[PDB]
Amino acid sequence: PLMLDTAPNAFDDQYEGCVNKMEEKAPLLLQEDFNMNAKLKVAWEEAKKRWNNIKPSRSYPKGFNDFHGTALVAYTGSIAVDFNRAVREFKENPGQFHYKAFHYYLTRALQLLSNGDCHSVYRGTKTRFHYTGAGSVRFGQFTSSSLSKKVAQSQEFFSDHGTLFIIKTCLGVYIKEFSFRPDQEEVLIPGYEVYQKVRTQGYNEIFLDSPKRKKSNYNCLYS
Repeated sequence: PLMLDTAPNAFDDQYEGCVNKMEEKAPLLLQEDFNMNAKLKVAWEEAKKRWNNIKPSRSYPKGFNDFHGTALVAYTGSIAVDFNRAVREFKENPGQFHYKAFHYYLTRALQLLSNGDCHSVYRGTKTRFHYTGAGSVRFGQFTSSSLSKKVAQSQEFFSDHGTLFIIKTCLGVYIKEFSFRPDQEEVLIPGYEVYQKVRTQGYNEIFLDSPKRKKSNYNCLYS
């Protein structure tokens, strides 16, 4: 099983105070990520084509650019697994993290698209999660979820071997208009949101409540 805690070793940059500097530097950072991350480069090039098609259908927040849209599209893609891993195991060895620009653009995309809105979402997994009694929980890595418990419990994401999270989030963003699969009613949650109330029920249900934004362990690391 996997441990559920405050994600002490996860890269959790919120970029407080360095948004302007990052938008200027992230483009070169992205080329660097690409030069050492073939899978990301491929996933990005494909996400860009899809973004080009998505963009014309709606207006986006002031400042939301193609990097933001492409990063969000790519995340609902297959690159999500390796990216989440890289972020989760960051502190383990930060020297080989090749999502410097990607992480920034995805984080900023969610910040630009976020409002006050809180949601009741569900997340199903096939891997069992054990709450290690830290006192609160953060996912650390970005994590997808669905407004529909049915979607979350589908054989696509869930199994008896796994866990069903019942989450109240207030930083999560509804990104239906970015997902490769539009029936998922996906809500994307940043890894730095904290759940002050944690309750395990039975062998595979975990209720995460009292969401709150709190400072991250890392800030503007690559700025």
